[PDB]
Amino acid sequence: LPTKVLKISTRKTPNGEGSKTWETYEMRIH
Amino acid sequence: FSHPRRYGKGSRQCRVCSSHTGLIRKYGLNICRQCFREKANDIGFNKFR
Amino acid sequence: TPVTLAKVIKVLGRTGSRGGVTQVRVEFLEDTSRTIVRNVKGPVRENDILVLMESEREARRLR
Amino acid sequence: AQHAVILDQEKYDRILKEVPTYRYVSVSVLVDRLKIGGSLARIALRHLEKEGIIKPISKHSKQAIYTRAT
Amino acid sequence: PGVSVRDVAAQDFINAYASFLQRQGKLEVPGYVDIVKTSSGNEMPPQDAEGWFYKRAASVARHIYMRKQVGVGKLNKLYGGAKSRGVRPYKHIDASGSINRKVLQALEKIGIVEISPKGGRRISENGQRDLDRIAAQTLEEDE
Amino acid sequence: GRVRTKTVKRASKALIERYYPKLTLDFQTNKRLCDEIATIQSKRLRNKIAGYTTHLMKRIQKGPVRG
Amino acid sequence: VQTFGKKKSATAVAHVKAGKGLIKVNGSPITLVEPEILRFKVYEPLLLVGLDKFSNIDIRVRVTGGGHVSQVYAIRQAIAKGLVAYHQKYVDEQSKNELKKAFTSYDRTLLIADSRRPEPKKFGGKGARSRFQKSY
Amino acid sequence: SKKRKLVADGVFYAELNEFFTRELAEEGYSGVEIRATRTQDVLGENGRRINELTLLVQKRFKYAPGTGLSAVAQAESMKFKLLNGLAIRRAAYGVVRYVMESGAKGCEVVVSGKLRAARAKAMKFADGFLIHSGQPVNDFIDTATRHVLMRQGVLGIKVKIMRDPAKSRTGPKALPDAVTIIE
Amino acid sequence: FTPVVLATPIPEEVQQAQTEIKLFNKWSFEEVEVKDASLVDYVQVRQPIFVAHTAGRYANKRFRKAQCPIIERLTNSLMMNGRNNGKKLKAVRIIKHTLDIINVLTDQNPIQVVVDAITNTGPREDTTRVGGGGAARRQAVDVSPLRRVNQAIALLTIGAREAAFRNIKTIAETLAEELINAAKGSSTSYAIKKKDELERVAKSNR
Amino acid sequence: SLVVQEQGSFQHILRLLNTNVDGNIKIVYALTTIKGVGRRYSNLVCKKADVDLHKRAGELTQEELERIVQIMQNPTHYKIPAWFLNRQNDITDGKDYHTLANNVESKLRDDLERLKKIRAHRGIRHFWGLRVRGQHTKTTGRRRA
RNA sequence: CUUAAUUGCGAUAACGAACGAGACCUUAACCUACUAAAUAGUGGUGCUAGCAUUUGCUGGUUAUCCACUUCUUAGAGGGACUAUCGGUUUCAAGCCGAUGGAAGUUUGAGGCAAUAACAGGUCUGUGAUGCCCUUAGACGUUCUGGGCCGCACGCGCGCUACACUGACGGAGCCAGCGAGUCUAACCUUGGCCGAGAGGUCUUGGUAAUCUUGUGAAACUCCGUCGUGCUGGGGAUAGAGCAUUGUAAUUAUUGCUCUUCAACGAGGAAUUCCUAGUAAGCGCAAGUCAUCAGCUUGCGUUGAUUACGUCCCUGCCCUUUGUACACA
Ligand SMILES: [Mg+2]
Ligand SMILES: [Mg+2]
Ligand SMILES: [Mg+2]
Ligand SMILES: [Mg+2]
Ligand SMILES: [Mg+2]
Ligand SMILES: [Mg+2]
Ligand SMILES: [Mg+2]
Ligand SMILES: [Mg+2]
Ligand SMILES: [Mg+2]
Ligand SMILES: [Mg+2]
Ligand SMILES: [Mg+2]
Ligand SMILES: [Mg+2]
Ligand SMILES: [Mg+2]
Ligand SMILES: [Zn+2]
Repeated sequence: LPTKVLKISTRKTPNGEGSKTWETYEMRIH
Repeated sequence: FSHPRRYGKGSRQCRVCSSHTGLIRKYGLNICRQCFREKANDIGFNKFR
Repeated sequence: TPVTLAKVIKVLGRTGSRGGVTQVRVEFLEDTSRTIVRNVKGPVRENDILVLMESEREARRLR
Repeated sequence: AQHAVILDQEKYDRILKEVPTYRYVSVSVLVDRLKIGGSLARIALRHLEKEGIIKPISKHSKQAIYTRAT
Repeated sequence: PGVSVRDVAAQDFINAYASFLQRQGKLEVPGYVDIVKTSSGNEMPPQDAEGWFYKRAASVARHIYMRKQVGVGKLNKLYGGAKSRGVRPYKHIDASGSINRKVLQALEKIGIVEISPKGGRRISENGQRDLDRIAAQTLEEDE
Repeated sequence: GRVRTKTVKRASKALIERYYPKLTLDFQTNKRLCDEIATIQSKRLRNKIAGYTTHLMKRIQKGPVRG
Repeated sequence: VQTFGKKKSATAVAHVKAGKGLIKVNGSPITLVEPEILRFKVYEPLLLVGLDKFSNIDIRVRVTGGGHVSQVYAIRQAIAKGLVAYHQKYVDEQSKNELKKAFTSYDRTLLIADSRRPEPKKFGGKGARSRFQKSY
Repeated sequence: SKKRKLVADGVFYAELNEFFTRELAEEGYSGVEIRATRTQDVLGENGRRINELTLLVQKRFKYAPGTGLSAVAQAESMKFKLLNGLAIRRAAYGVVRYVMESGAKGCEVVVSGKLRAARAKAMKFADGFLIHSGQPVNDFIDTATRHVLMRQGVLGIKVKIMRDPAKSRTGPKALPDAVTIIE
Repeated sequence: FTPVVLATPIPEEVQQAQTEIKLFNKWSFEEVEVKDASLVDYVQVRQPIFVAHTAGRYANKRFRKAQCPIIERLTNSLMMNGRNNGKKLKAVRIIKHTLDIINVLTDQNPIQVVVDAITNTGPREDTTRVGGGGAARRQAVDVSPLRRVNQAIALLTIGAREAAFRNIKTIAETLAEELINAAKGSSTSYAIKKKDELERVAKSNR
Repeated sequence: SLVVQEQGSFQHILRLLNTNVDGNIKIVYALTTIKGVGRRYSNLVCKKADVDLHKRAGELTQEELERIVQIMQNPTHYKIPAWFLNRQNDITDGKDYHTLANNVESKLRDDLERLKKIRAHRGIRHFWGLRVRGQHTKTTGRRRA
């Protein structure tokens, strides 16, 4: 089967200061 | 001592905080983003690229 | 707008404060003992062909 | 509004005696030689398209290309 | 000479054979042609005034012929271009669905198409007739 | 650039300090030689671990070398 | 004897065999192209080569993906990687060797499955490499 | 669904350990799998804790009447030891004294907070060989981090260990640098 | 001229362009003559393209930038202004559009006069400047080969759309007598009205 | 079309009910230049008032505008549906109206001075000169005058 | 010297080492190969629809048969090593070409990440929180209503543009990335009412099956308006119909008609950028009861130019000076 990645793009910081850096976690099913 | 609060953000609360802030209503988990990454890897959500 | 020519031999180096201007050693076909360095704004490299407007008064390291 | 309303039979001769000596004329060239505007003559140049002394080239859209008979 | 509508390409087949249902007499238009716009995302009407749909119909019969059923939705998704939303960006607006509804109730009003089992509109045996009728006559005219 | 690390080379010198008899004089012929005699945990490392043993023997005919 | 034709997201599964004669693109034959400008682009897999006797062709090509241009390359490569693939285990070789020679002296992405693919978007930026205008 | 499902495999798998280093910590918890440090006080007074909340596992979580080489076990191994009271100077070297000759490559322990109320002590205690980093760390480390709540200024540990890649016990057999042959 | 069709409609007005006098897709491609020594090997012409849309890997490296036809490289030097960057098919339609306009005046075959219209086009010498910081001392250097093609194939659009802004005449309707002007060395064009001007700094700075 | 001849047929610009309507531009777009009628409006009125809009109001006559000047002075009669016109449901007589003339603002300041006549906040703001419609008057429309 | 790099050649009072970089890991490509399927895609048959009609054109056949692994997808793996040969090396380390070519900027793009820092941001994420302040006319929690958006004004990320490579109008019709409903209302085909907004009616779909070929847009083919601020422009502004929601007033949002403001390519400045890049285009997902001119991504279309230097702005390594060590 084709696998579908589950992606949750959330910004890396709790507050709203820094550079606007994001990061995508994956869930890889099969 | 209560009035209609059916939908919206006052409706949904964080599982770990009841924090109405930062909700992520994706995949039926319902936690805020401040909150999630702390409890991230233990769900099988990892980082590859 | 007059006439004359020369053309390329082999690259040596860059100049200009910004490193844009390049000058390099090239040669004239007829009477082949002809050679002196010369800067050209555009891109050159081994065996291209020059274009000027005067015959011979060369430039040197652009400060 | 500036020049060329719809009428001018005043020097209507240039309809045909236009196309040679500068081989090329086409769609906007209509407004070139101190003549017209472009809304009552945009459709003009198939009067001689169907008969005369001129030569076909193109069938684009937004365009035109034509020189006289050779 | 071995002819299919799927052997003559885009508006060759539709912007000329609309002459034929241009030519089928029965006016069949519910009283709003010259006075509509074909979709929500449009600022001025079609331009063939007493027409534009004597020619729109064929595009319906165009896509329906070639493969199986299409429907109400799948033909709002074509004529909906980029909308001048105002001073906001463009979008894929959705084309009209009501003119695309007696696009069919006035389409069998000459009988060319049928309806579909899977939910839709499948090309009819009489539909296969006429479009293979119309395409076999246009080529022996010009090259 | 194009310049291999020390684990590419310090291995490549430890090959032929006692294994002067062996090897070939080029890459394809030779690269299933390198899946052969180390516990290389990378298809791509021994891939390039032959790209450096290239010239150790390509200029075996132009002078033995360092160490 | 079958192949693919790939420029981008558009992959033209290229049927070829000694078949029927048509020049199809998902739909209708060479009839229905309609760039009508770049119409001449799929016109270089069989013109510096034999011009015809292809009533025994399988020139079905379905370009599902890409775009109008994405898929024009996809079918001339679909033909390339499938016409040259006819004379590979079906018919003589020294005309495959001697007209894929005529391809590559003019090669325009024929049997070259194009290595060039898009780049992901990097956050904090308009598209992939561009960024937001710097504020001070 | 299936997406909203395999998440719920894990997001149920998650809140558990929120409920585990809260209730079974003093009773010596290591990790769900139930990995543990101490293991009687998890059962209870022959029955006091075994079922005190399996009976609450249901009447909260929709059920019915009837259905030292790890850091997360070592970052609380002796997190008690601090809030009970010892020197934070030698106690920390004890744990990296401990695991290191347990055939283990590398270990590292930090304590962050107010030793004395200032811009706050952050001293660090290492020992051994700690690969970091690339992919070979996900394989070879364990690190835990537990907030320590003492009466004047919260502090916090960040323990790290590493598996001896030689006696690996699973997966890769050594560092991906590995080189060796015979003379 | 090999007159044959196969089982699909081939108007043979097409199987004619190349197993004949193999010309352009519609123009005599062989009397293709360069009018200058400034730019040979640096304008590509011959071999030809049928369509000026070879989407090849020609800017991958440094100086493969010009081994595709000058027909091609000027395709690209036009489609810009943001509104039409990208969008290559609005360009190559017009090049094979007005390539016809060139075989009109004194027929002279369009692409013969194209490289005749890189005679007077880019610069003979511009004058780069010296570091300093001040009066902008620019000591003159003569031109290199590829920037009397490249910035000649750019000094043909640097201000060539300024005669299409809120005015009437179409884009393609232009270049033939900019073409001949660059082939004739005129008084009114851009590409020669501004190389002479790129050398109002001409024989002053040596 | 083609050669249409004519010497003085066309009374270009010709006053369509107190509007200067110049002739060189087509009639459907010449009444853009008329109040209360826009690009769409003169496509309906000039289409069911049965005059082929391939042409110019300048050329036409004093006649074929005459029945445009009525089929929209009261479009409620012959084949003009009930939303192509400014003032539906009038708002005081129900009788559907349209505002055309040097009168659009003489009706677009009829109510822009009636809830400006009864203490409605939705008028107060274009009275004070600000963008009424819940728009951020902070960053934009600052000069405007 | 050289490299993206304390990357290496070399030189050497160093020698041999470990961390960092690298290796490692994810992804976008190619395999005509083994391993593969009405959930994928293609021929083909008991046969069925239409043009020409000595057999092809184009299909149709949701519990009608037969085939295939080329496409797709992806299990196991293969393959790029700068391989080979030139140009320049010095002795090399290597850098600029060329052919092979699926693949030449580390193959492209990323994930990780040393030793140390800094009163940097978050108590407005945490049932993380020391200590204080507070704890019954409460700063706790709630109910009602308003406010964060309020405009002589400056500024920052932006969207719609100034129009003839354009706008309007048929129309050809091309993606890829992706999400979706049990104590329930999520993804809506397909009907049908509608001017559209929307209504209504079923229906498929817990999802390679249905929505979905998300029949996207730029686009583009065919027409149209001939350069005013004119329709370019859609701002302000009036009137009417809907959709969410106890609740849309200070327009949530949409569709229709009238309105039609600058703006005529933007000063001093300033940003981003080297290849499927810039840029244009629209699409999903997050947000979401609702609402994009936002965000994270995505593919369609695809250039110019350099494949270089310190001139500016900055950073790193040496040398040097110091009365600084709070540096
Ligand atoms: Mg709260
Ligand atoms: Mg359009
Ligand atoms: Mg508009
Ligand atoms: Mg600034
Ligand atoms: Mg400032
Ligand atoms: Mg690394
Ligand atoms: Mg701080
Ligand atoms: Mg705010
Ligand atoms: Mg501003
Ligand atoms: Mg619906
Ligand atoms: Mg407006
Ligand atoms: Mg935002
Ligand atoms: Mg500097
Ligand atoms: Zn939370």
